[PDB]
Amino acid sequence: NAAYQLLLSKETLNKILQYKQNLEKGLATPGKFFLEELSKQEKSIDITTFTQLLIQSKKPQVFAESQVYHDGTDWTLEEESILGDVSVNMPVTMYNDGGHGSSFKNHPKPISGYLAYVPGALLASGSGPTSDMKEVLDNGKLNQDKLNALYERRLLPQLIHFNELARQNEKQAAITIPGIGTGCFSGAYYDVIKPYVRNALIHILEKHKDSLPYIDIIHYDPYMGDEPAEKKIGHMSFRVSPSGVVRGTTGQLDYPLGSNPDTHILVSIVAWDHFSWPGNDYWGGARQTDDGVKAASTDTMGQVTGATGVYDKKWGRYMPPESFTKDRKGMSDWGDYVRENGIVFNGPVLALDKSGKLDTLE
Amino acid sequence: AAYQLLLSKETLNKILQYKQNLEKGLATPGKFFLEELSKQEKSIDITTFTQLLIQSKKPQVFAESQVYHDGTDWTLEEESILGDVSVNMPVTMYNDGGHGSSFKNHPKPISGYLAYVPGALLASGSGPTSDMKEVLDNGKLNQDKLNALYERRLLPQLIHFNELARQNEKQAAITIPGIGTGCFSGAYYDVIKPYVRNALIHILEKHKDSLPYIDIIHYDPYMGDEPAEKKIGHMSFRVSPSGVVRGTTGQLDYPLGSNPDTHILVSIVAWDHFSWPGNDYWGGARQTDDGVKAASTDTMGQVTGATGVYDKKWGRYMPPESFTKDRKGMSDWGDYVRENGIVFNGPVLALDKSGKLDTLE
Ligand SMILES: [Br-]
Repeated sequence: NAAYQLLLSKETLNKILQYKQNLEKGLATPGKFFLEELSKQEKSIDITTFTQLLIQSKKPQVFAESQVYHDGTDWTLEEESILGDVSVNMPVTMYNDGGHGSSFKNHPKPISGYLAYVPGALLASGSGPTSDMKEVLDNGKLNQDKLNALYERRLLPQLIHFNELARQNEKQAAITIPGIGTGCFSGAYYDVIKPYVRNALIHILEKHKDSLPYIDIIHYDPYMGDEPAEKKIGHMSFRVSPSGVVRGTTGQLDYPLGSNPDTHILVSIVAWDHFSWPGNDYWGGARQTDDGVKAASTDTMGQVTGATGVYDKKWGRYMPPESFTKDRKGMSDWGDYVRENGIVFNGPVLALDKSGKLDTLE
Repeated sequence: AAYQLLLSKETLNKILQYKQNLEKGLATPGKFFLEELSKQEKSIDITTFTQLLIQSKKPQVFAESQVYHDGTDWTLEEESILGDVSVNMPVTMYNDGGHGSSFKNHPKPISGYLAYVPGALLASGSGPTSDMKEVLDNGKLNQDKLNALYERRLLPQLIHFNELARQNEKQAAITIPGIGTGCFSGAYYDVIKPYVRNALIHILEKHKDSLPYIDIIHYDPYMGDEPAEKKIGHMSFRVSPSGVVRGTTGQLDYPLGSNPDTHILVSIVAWDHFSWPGNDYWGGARQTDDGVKAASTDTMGQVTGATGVYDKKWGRYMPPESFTKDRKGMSDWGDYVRENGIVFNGPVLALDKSGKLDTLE
């Protein structure tokens, strides 16, 4: 029904069915936003609709690192532990290379590619401990293996999806990855989490090397905090190319070295968050963070809302349609558009079993 | 120039000690400092030494990740000095200073003042910073040391705007944000908000008798503190988080009980050690307190001397159209200062045991 597609792992589906059963029995009260979205339909009892409504509770723009209290006021810890494992992919038209600020370079002809919003580990909050913190932290220390398992759970669905898609397109997949969960979703671990994320990526690609034959190039760019390097994981080329260390490196929304549109599909991973739509900050009109810049530099808003925006080259952002912004004062963001048109974030949802992708448990 | 820089007395002690170690001793300058030095013809004057050290700052710097605290950029002494340098300017505030699309354009732009003060730097991609070495004792954040740091960095601007309100036969209304609290805190984001609140209250209660013409101070950390109102001597200290209390005036607007007729409006900006006033907006991004407050005012016009044009649909002070004409893509003021060779240099003053000038010792 929509243009995007949500994916989740198998342990995530186990948690989902456990939470649904505990809600059906009575020993679990939902969160405010989840119950809010529920109190708009007429059912309870179906699993994919439960998950779709839980995902619909997400708001267009949320500061996941300070604006959430992790209780009934917004989202419970079970709801958040589920939402943090939900990724969403979509076909996009990349208008520039994805550079931040004024560093973006407009593509002469816009590139056709794919985005995969994956929410990173949330290790910061203005209130109490988060679920991810309770998961990958052992007495303050950051557990490498637990973080690897978390990122595997959150990334393998999109990896296998784009593997199969590259197989269907008779091409290979070149995936550009940023410093996911490293900007400010790390809080007190910003100074140690980049090598942990690099090792998590390398471990995921080494553990499932034989299951991703059509993935060819992985272009990891944490801007800084890591040495530029090249590693050969089975048949794949994992390139750590920090843009602040290696000048002239290909942007996130551009084909890395050794890939081109004829022999490669261009897919880019986006640092998402637990409680926001794809684009987060740009839903408030700010072209910030990996999420916001990658959404503004593509037609993400057009794909989620269904509207037909127009890309502005002097500003490097996908602008809302002129029919909306016509008689408004000041700046009008896409959040105003979703509020005026009653647009909700809801789309098809799939899960990974012990092989392929489906939607039921068994 | 249009701006004016201020520093405390301990800052002048550190400056003269570093200068003496440079005149003849075991102390090498930094790359950017020596670079700015290697363009003039002097060596051994105090205000020019400090002016060139301040000129070492670049238009847009990520002070929280891009500095190694050594010879590659700035040494720790240079950083301990630069973090204590504030700069005040007369500005024309065009909107209320809201982030994103939440800004509301003033019908008539307000005439006011900005005071860029660098907050406590408690995060770096390399080793410990000077501020960290100053206000941290075995990981713990010392409240009194942070109070002393913010005193050194704020009291000069406080007395400056006190005297300015006295000269204009008005009073001073100071809007203060969550300085050094957003992400320049690293592992202290969850504890630094009440510490900054306590630092402000301690500074204003300790030196209340020295600031008779400042009346209303409107502190807004957006979120993370309860809304409150306190009467410190004759002053009104209002904690009004904009994310909890809807309808708040804002950082670039007169708080309740003040207007241009009876109050001068000055706003404090969370600056950094190594950047020009405006930092992120020098890269074309209207982000952070620094960048948003610079884009919503004529800060770039006052620092570069050029005559920009304010865009209402975007809430930003744009480079001149004659400049911005035949360009590809977006165009920041950093390109303007790079193409026109504009440098950040202005008058510098210090505080003795009373007022501010520069007789040193
Ligand atoms: Br922006």
